[PDB]
Amino acid sequence: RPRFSFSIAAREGKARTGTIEMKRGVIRTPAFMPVGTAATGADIILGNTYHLMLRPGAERIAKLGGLHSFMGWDRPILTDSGGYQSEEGVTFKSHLDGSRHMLSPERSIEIQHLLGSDIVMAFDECTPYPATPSRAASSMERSMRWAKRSRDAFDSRKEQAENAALFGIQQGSVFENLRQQSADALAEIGFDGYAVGGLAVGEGQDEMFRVLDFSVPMLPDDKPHYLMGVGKPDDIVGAVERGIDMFDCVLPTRSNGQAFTWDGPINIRNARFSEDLKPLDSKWSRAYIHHLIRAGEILGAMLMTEHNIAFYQQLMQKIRDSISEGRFSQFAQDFRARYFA
Amino acid sequence: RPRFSFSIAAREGKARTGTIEMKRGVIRTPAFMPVGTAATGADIILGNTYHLMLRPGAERIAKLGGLHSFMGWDRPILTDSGGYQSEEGVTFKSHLDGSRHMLSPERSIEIQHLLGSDIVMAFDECTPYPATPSRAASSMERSMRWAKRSRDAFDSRKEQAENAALFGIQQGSVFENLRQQSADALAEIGFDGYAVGGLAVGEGQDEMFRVLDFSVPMLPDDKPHYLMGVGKPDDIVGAVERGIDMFDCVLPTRSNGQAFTWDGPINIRNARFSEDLKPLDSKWSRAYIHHLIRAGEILGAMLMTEHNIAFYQQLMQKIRDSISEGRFSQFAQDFRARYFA
Ligand SMILES: [Zn+2]
Ligand SMILES: [Zn+2]
Repeated sequence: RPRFSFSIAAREGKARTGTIEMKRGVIRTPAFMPVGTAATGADIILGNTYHLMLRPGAERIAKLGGLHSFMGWDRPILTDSGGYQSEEGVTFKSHLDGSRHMLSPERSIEIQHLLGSDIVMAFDECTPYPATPSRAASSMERSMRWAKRSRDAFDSRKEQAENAALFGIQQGSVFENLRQQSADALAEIGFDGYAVGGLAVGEGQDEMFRVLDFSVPMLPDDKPHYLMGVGKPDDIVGAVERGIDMFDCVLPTRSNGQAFTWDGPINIRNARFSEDLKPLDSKWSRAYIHHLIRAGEILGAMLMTEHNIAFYQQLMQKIRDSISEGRFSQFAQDFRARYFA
Repeated sequence: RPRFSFSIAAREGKARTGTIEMKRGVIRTPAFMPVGTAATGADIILGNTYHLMLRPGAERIAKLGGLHSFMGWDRPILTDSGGYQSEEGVTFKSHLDGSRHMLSPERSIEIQHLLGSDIVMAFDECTPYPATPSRAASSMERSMRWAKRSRDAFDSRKEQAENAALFGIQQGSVFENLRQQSADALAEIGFDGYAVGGLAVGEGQDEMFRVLDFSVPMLPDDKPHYLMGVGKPDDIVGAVERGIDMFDCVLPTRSNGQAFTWDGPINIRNARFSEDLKPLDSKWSRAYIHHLIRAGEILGAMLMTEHNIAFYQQLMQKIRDSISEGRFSQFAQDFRARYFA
């Protein structure tokens, strides 16, 4: 396999389905990327850089052979840049041990190099919401300067440049002109993939979709589009309808008794499930999972998490199949009707 | 298969290895019986009657099809009697909902009937330690009267009498004459198996082994011997050396970062494991499990629990094989030398 190749196999409206080929495997898109520590299907997993920086540290991970060996996962891994202050970067103190840490585009790339990830994120600034036009512009402009520094740091590390891929992150808050300037700057630098940053930060689904409507077409069509921090199943479907190819979200693993189902989210702890013999996956019964989680049994939490990860992967498979078959619009309509019934 | 048949295949000293045949499966002995809710090898699992009485209640379990259907386990299940006050039984209030509950030999047998378990424990009184001779005698005498009531209640339930088995529980604290009276009373009533009760209640290993030395030979040789509440791996080995066939213990599942290994227990949270690439099972590394548990990841707890359950089952397999091969004394010596090194 090549270091990085993205190929679009089929399209319906703005939606696309295809593959990213990398040295460690093929990623089918649209893709959901689960947190790698969530459970023992997914073509790529996430490593949480911020956490790994603090425990056990990137140098220790490298000493143990890198994240692939450490976690027992031989397929692609994506890491964030750690930033989610000055022009140089950000400084912060660790609550775990008081140790001092600085983070900059250069240090972020080096941390991700030591972790050994396959998809490396440029170091950006996620602009808070809401933001004034002036503050969104200033933040986006800094992120673009940091994207160039990330590009140069990545290219100066031969093993990384030859074996990994680098994604740039579009910013600009909710402002069309700033999103355009950001897309132009990123395309001029040149990246393997393009993330839509700065969303899922409190703006709500209608506003997020509005921003995606104009923002995704500004990115290079022939490269993957990654919507960071999204999301709920209905967010994913609507974002695919708007041209997004890749997703990450803490929700399936964070979801406390919450299970995702084709009939919407449910809280399995609710007493209405205490005698419900229907399987959670529409074959442990809802009643048994309810019992385990109400009893505080770790098995219940593990089964819930596995159910949610599996639900998300079944959702992505149905999305990919329906786009490839030219019935994604109908799938999206049927999905929403049942999920929100 | 018959309702209940115990056959001894081989012996070494007081140690025995063999099989219990029941309608739902064969149990190889010496056997370790894990808690059924601990994870998704074991020939029999435990159902915790006291917990199930309170949530969701025995009647609700029966409405859901019994414990086998509820838990997805089609092999044998053992339940305790729930008692672990008057001559009639015990009264208590539920902390979960304030509901009132009484427990008696008759009600305990009926609860275990509703749960559908295959091995039913007689309803006894576990005498606290230490106990004076008079109090141990009074408690044991009550337990023997309750054992007869348990026998009669079990026999009056046709489905239970024809398909399940009933174990009696020897009491008598640390006193040889009371242990003898208890064994005689239980054998006169007649049970399918005999438990040694009243141990692992604070007396310490030397005293427990001392009591087992005289107590186990008092039970019928041709029936299984179940040591309740035991125990650590070294407790199991020494109890097998004294004629015990069956074990239950919350330790593998309770063990918080503790892993059982052939080199003794270890606490995987200790910093000395942060860079230790040796597998936990002497193939997740100790370093990765350490990381998961220090990060609070449920995956780490699940992997620890699965490791401990597997360790216990490997221990029991080695015990069974060594008795069958006539090398159990050597195994016990080698086990202790390495476990305590
Ligand atoms: Zn499922
Ligand atoms: Zn192991």
